[PDB]
Amino acid sequence: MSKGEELFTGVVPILVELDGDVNGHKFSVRGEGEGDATNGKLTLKFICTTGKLPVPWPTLVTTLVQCFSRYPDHMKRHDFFKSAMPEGYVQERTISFKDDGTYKTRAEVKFEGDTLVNRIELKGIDFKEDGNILGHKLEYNLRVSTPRWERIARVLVCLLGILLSLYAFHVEREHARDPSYKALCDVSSSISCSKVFGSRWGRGFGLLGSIFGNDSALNQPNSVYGIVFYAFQLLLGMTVSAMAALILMTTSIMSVVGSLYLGYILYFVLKDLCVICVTTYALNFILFVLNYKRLVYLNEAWKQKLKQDNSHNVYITADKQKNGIKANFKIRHNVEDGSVQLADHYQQNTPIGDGPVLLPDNHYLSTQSVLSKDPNEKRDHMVLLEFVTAAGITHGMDELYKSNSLEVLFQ
Repeated sequence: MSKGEELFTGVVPILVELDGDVNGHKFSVRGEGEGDATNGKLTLKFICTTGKLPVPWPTLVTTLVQCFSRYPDHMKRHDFFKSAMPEGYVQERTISFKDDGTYKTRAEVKFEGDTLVNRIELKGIDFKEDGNILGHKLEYNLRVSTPRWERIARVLVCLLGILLSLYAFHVEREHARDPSYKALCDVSSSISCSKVFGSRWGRGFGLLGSIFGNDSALNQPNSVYGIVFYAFQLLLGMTVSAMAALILMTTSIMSVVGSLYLGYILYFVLKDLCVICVTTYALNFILFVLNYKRLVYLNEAWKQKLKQDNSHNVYITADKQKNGIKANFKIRHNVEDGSVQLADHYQQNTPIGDGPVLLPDNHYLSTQSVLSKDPNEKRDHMVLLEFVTAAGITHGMDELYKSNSLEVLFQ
């Protein structure tokens, strides 16, 4: 929609000019290149014209032109950025670096003749002298350490496991000893009904009692081990380390052998059915497969660089009171020593001119960046290849996990 879109049917030259001040350090960045909105492709080179850069280049990527995003024709009536052209738009951001300082940025994005120009003023405040930013301790990339689907699958499986363990604990404590529980399970099929709760295997899995004192603290009902195991798996899956991966693998192998044991008991030596038990066995198997996939990825991702995702979603909503849009998103910068530096982006865009702009339904941009160097360039510089495509809106269920309403929850 809109006339402005007709301006992006071919290759458009790009100029970017940034003046910045971070903790009093002043600097200038100049960038040139070209953009292809039909492919959602940006090809740019930036040089610091004032000597060395005081902040890491990856922290400047989001500041240094979303009108080159590829909008599928279905989503074309949701493209605010092209509809504001050629008069363009003002883009303002606040970027909070966790446990560190803040960027405030204001930019005008507009056409000057043939060139799309992005003119930026940036101020950084309250940055630590030995933090990850002024310390230059961020990796030179914008990658995603673990694939996004594995992260969401892991959190979902662990959350369900914690809830099922809590429910099993509740049933053990407040239901399993009543005689009406027996009477009603003998005549009704319920998810709460199982013969293992009030059984030898309900505490410590049947073993590890009489291997320990059998009244010890280490011999707990199985739901306690469940809560502990799933919470531990979640909290350590947050971390991406070889150590963490080994520990998760070992615990998952223990969980699968324990599930085989208790399932053998369930089918043969305590003939019944326990829906809660079978569900947790399926969850343990899934976590096992996810931990194995994480180790395989850790070892073979270098080969599989050629097909890594590495996309970051920027969530856009309409802002009718200002005739513009707002957006939020989080960038996780990887730190050399293995930790992560979080950057919370808050963004608003308002049109510069007076013309019909498109106010969108909620959606997101999926953005992939490749950062490199020019070996001919002696100045402090960054080469940037960007791929940006809009998503989040379809009619069909087969790609429902792509919808904005589900993606927003996992960021």
